[PDB]
Amino acid sequence: MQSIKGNHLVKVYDYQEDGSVLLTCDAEAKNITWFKDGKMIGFLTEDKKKWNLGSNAKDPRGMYQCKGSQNKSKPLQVYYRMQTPYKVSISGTTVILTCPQYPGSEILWQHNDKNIGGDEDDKNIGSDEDHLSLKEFSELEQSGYYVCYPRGSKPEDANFYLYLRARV
Amino acid sequence: KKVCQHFLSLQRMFNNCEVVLGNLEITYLSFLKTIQEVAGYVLIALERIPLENLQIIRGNMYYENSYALAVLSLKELPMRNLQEILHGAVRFSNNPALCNVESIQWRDIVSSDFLSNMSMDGSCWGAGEENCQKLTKIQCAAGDCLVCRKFRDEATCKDTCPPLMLYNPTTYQMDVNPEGKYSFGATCVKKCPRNYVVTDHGSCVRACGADSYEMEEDGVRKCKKCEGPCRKVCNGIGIGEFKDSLSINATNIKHFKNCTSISGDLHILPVAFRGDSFTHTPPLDPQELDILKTVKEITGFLLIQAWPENRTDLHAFENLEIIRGRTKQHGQFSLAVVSLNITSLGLRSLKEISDGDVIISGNKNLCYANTINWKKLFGTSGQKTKIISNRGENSCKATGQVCHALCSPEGCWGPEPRDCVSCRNVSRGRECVDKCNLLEGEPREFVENSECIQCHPECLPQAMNITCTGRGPDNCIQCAHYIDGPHCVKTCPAGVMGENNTLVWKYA
Amino acid sequence: QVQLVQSGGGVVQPGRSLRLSCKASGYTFTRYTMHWVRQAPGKGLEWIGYINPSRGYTNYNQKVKDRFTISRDNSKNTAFLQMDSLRPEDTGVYFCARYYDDHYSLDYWGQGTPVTVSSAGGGGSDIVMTQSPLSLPVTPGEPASISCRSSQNIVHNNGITYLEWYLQKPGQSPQLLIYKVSDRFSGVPDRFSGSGSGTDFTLKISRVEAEDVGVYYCFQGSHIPPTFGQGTKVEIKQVQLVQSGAEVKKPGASVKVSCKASGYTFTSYWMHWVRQAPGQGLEWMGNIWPGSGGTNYAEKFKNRVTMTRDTSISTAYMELSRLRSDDTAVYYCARSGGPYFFDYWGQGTLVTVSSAGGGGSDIQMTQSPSSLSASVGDRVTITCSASSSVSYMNWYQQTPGKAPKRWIYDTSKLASGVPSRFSGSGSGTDYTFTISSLQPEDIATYYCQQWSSNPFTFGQGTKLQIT
Repeated sequence: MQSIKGNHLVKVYDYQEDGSVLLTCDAEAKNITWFKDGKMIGFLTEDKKKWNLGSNAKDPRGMYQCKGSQNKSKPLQVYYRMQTPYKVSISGTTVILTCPQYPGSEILWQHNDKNIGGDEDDKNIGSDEDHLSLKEFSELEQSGYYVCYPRGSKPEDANFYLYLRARV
Repeated sequence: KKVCQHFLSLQRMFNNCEVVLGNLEITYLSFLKTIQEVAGYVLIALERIPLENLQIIRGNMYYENSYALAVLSLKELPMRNLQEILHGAVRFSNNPALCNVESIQWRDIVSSDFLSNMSMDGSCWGAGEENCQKLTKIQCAAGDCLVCRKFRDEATCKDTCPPLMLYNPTTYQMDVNPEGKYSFGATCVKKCPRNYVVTDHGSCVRACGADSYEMEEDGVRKCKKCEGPCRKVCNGIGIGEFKDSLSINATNIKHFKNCTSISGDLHILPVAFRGDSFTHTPPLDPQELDILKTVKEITGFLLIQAWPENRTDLHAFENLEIIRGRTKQHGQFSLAVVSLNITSLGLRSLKEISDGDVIISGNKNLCYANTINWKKLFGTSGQKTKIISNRGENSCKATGQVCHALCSPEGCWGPEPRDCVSCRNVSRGRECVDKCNLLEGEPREFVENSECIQCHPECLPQAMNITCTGRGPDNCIQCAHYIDGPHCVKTCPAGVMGENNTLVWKYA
Repeated sequence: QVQLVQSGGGVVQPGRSLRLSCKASGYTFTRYTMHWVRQAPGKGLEWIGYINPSRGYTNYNQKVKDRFTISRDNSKNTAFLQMDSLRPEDTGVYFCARYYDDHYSLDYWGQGTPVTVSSAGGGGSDIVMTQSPLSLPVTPGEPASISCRSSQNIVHNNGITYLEWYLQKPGQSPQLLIYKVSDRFSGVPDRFSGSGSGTDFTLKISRVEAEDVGVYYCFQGSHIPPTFGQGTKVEIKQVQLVQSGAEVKKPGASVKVSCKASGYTFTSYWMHWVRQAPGQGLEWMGNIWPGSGGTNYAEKFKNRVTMTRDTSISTAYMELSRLRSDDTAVYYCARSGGPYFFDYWGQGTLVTVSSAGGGGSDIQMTQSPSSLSASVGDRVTITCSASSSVSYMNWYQQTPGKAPKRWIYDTSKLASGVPSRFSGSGSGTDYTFTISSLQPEDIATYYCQQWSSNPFTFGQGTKLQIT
């Protein structure tokens, strides 16, 4: 989540005074080239380096990845609601996440670099196979980066993290 | 005075035995010393065994035959006291290591049993010349006798203790003895002590479970004769060792021999008579089904789903007396004689089917059954019979397989007059005759609560009026044999016991 | 000190079942995944499976997921691995290891429990009724003689020698031929006959025609588990129990093969239920006394088969759960007779089961060299090659007779206590383990391990020796 190791250079700037979604590129600044769902969406020649996705009211969504002088970074699944990607569903106040890669090994989840869905002492956080259930979703509390990975493997070794922001 | 009947067990369980009422089976260290009086045998099988006080051997048992003082293969065995072995012969044989014993005779130690007095390997008796034979003959036998011939209450020697019961000519009745004394071993005890139960002969035994039963008619347990078979709980099919048994199988029928109150549920099924293979059972021989005939409660569920066809009744269970259904097969069926070929339901004694409902179904040739009003039998109100598909009632009635009209309206569980629920006129036991022999008859009965009770055979019949009013020779109206005071009797008392065991002359 | 105690190992007959226990101490047992690893003699470490004690989540290697059962007791901080249908290939040392999710490594390994699969108790529990000739071809009109010898004397305490020689003509129900040692089945011609005592018995088929052609498979009877014989297939040199239909499933699925009963009072003859593994002999699976629903299930299938009764509809099911690759069989559902076990038999519902397999093939690790001898002080380099890119590599040191100990985690991080002379390096599918200065204490077997994907894959192990 907070870390960029594993080629997860694309991050969301959560220092916005206005409800605009800004994406950041953690590469050696020479020129930042942005892509959206594989297609290039911008090329920052010095000066600015953050990419504005617009107002968060517009539900910005897509797989965003950047590129400096090295090869393209891993994508950052942005999903605002105010390669197979993570599946997002909202039902009432319940938010359910679906693992894109569910080979049937034990799937674990982490929310802002914090394990979740493991303890059964949480009625509002249920994990069922490749699906994570988040009941009574708190927009300010349950939003952020989410990541799933299989036992024995590293969360940073995931193909991508999911940035979830939902008003329910 | 302690009592007894492996070396460690015997040396611990005879050590304090001041008297052994049984026998002295000392076989194969100095553990016994005060074995005072022995009413039985002494199986001396070994070199220094004192046995110093061992005074009397009664030979109430024998090793082989009158084998009272059996010896084999003990110079320091100074049986100096053993001065008169009573009711036995001395098999003082194989005395290879025995010293000073050949010098002493072995015959003054016995009386009138020298015929079986065999012995092979004035005069001192035992080891050390400090001991002697101390002849006293050439009622004491141990020398107010020290050891009695038969019974020595405290110090007197008696052949027989005061009886538990002493006749009362004052009551004109053979009464109890207020001085009643049960003969504990050879000592009379007012109370049969030692947690021993009074026995038939009066000699309390700590076990009379043979051909008898134990009862407590007073504060002391008494050993009473076994009425028919006496109670002997056996685990049935389902609870106990046969907990997995699936029928009164062959390998499991016998252990139910004499098994009175089958505590489980007898469940004779088709596999049993067919004889099972994946359970390893031999075929139940039809005769062996007789073994259960002593059953008098099946405090479970008796589902009798096939019985030998060559037999025309379920006679082998002709003694069930309560089928209290604490477990119920299929929860409702308590006596379930089903899909057999019994002619009569035949179960002559089922007098309390306690819990479950009773299904007598499929008995395609069981015809007398439907007449029985199964309301008096069943034991709680949630019972409901289901006597279905027996032989057609019209068919039975036309064919005359009807209850013997010598039987009341209640029905009758089989064609013979014995198997009839309630009687038209009175009943003479299991049967119910036309009329109890009120005047005409050999037994010459006396009717009782609609039952014939045979007169006391000790009373002659009389031909003008009824024989005898009530049971017991007191109540008989004719007494050809002698009659004792106001009661009849077999014979007048002469050898009776009185105030001091006086032979009551009574009358001529 | 974190302590893992393996218990329950030993020698059991092939096919028998074994349950192991691993007591975990020194830590919160619910906080770390407990995985099972077996080291077969001469073989490297094979990851068996794991169980998440907090979640109960279990995964098993495809080789034993249908024969191994991983269990745990949180109140006892102990894990159980139920090993059923024990096979000789499973003989070895079984070790329990803690998963420290933080290091993506098995950090603590228990001392391990040895398991040896062999005929220790074989022939005692069973009664190996081997049949003398095998596939003996017989020309018609000849006195062919097929004998069988019993690993014990089959003479039950009842004294009835309940042998039987049930003859199965091609594509047909097993049909009983000699009721006990020397009777004959009603309708079984007198052409066949038999004799025997003690441990050797045999049947002389004085005149043989086309009809007797088939295999004569000698049952046992006194032996508590009925035990049918290997099968000497002789070749050339009413009450009907209706079965259910042919079904094919996939591994671990469930089959309910039914047997309808007609012609005999269903609750009056135990519907004992044989099975016939193709290319093997018949073996009782478990009875059911249709009267009372009692089962007496057999040992080799004691925890996979459930055979229930439905007296009303005159049908008897036999729910075999969690089918394994070799359960493919024809489950003839016969009726356990009076004087002969397995009297009249059913059609039989063949149930061939063979799934794709799933995780049979996983990341493969190659360690080179397999054996290396070096002088004290020499620099030793060991290479580990993975068939697919792995995020982190783990190195484990195994001294002879001692448990594997994690030496490097995360492909470069040395475990607590590891001398700095040891070093791990690599990424993707190539990793290197380097000891800068060999010491006499370093003699052991070294293995590289991948955990990125289940099942965890270990290299063949490098044996390091001092010249």
